[PDB]
Amino acid sequence: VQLVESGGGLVKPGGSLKLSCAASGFTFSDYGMYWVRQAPEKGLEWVAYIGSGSGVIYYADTVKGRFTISRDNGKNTLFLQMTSLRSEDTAIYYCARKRGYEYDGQYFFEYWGQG
Amino acid sequence: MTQSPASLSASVGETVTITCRASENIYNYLAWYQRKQGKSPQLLVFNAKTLADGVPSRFSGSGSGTQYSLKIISLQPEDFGTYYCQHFWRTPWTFGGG
Amino acid sequence: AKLETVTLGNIGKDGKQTLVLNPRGVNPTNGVASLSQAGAVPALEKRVTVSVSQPKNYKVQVKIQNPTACTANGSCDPSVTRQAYADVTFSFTQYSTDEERAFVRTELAALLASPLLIDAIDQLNPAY
Amino acid sequence: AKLETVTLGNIGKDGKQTLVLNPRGVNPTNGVASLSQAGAVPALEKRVTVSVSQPNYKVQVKIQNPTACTANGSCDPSVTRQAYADVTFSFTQYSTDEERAFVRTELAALLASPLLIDAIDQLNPA
Repeated sequence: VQLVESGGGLVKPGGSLKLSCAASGFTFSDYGMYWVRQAPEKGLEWVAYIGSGSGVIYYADTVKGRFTISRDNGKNTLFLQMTSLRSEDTAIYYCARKRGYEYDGQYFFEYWGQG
Repeated sequence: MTQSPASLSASVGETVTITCRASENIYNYLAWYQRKQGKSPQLLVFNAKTLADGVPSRFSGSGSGTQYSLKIISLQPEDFGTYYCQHFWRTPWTFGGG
Repeated sequence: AKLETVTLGNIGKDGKQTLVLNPRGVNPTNGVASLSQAGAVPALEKRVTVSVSQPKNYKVQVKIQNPTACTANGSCDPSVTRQAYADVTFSFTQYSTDEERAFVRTELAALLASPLLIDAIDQLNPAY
Repeated sequence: AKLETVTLGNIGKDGKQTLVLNPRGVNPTNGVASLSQAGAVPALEKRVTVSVSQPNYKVQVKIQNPTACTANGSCDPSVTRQAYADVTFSFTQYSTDEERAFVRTELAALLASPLLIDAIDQLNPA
C-alpha cells in the first residue's frame, strides 16, 4: 500500500528529460504531492509543491524558470519538465505527499522513490 | 531564507546517549527524519513534541523557539542511521543538517 | 476564469469524505455566479455563489447555503429542516496590488484552520 | 477555548511573509475579542476581531489590513488605505458539530480552488 514508482532520468548536462511519480494503492485525488532533491554530499533542499489545481507556483530559488510542474489526475501520475540543467542538478529525486488540505502546517512524509 | 545547524556527533554504545539540537528564529514548526542510506527517509516527530504512528514510543522530543531537542532515552540497538531536521515557516525552507 | 467542476477534497471534521460541485451558469440580473453539487433533489442540494461587483471600491461576495435533509412520517416528500448560511465579503480599494489581496486571502485561509477558530466554531463557545 | 498567541503559517502569493498576532483583550461592551500584530505603530496593525453571539447563534469575524505610505514633508507616516474582510456564520439551535465542522472546512477549502484564487487575486468574474 502506497506503492510509489519513479521515472527514468539518464541524461546529464543535456536534454530536456522528464520524471514521473505515480501513486498506487492510494487515491491521488486531492492530496498534495511533494518533491525533493538529494545531491551526493552536503547540499539537499526542498523543491516545488502541488496540492490542487491551483497553488502551483511555490518554487524555490534557481527553480523559478528552470522547472515546471503539472499534475495529471486521470491516471494518478505526476509530471515534471526540466528546461535547463547545470552541474547543480543531480539524478536522484524523491516524491512525497501531505496529510490533507493546504494552509494547515504539516509536511514531508512517506517519500520513497529514486532518480 | 534561514539556517538550521545541527552540530552533533556519533556513538557506539546503546544504553542512553546524546540528543540533537538546532537554532534559528522562534516558533515550532519542524520535524525529525531518520534517514537510512539504503532505504528512503521517514518521519519521526510531528509538531516538535508529538510522535506519530508506527514509531517506538521512547523517542522523546521537546523544545521551544530557537531550541530543539530529540531525546533517545531507552535506546534500542541497530537503529543508528542518520537524522536531519527541517522547518516549515517561510517559503525557501532549509531541511538540512546532520 | 472559466467555470469548471471544483472537486473539494478531504473536508469535514474527520477529513475523509469529499464533494464535487459544478457550475449552474450566471444570473443575468445581478451577475451572481452559482455552483452546486448533485444530490438527486434540486432543493436539497448544497449551493455556493460568488460575485464580484463593478465600481469606487471593489466588493466581492461569496455565499454558501446548504440544507439538512430529513424524512419523517406523514408524507413521502423529504422536507427542509434547517439551513446553514455563510457569507464572506471583501472590500479592497482601487490602488491595491495583487500582493496585498493574496496576503489577505491566504491569511483568511490559514486562520480559519487555526485551533482558536475551530474551537470557536465547532463548539460554539466564545474565546475567554 | 481561551484566546492566546496563535501563529499563522506561511502567507502570501508565494507564501513568503508570515504574521504573528497576540490578544488585545475582550471588549466588555459587546463581547468582541481583538487580535493584533506588533507593528511598532498602533495606527497601522493587522487586526482581527472575532465574536460569538447568543440567542440562532451568529459568528462574526472581521479582518482589517491597513497599509500606509510616508507623507511628502511629514516625518510620521499616515495611513494610505486598508483592506476589509467580513465573515458571518449562522446556525440553528439543533445544528450538530459534524455539520458545522463540514461547513467550516468547506469554506477553508474553497479559497484554494482555482476559481476563488483567480476571482480574488485578479478581480475577474466568470
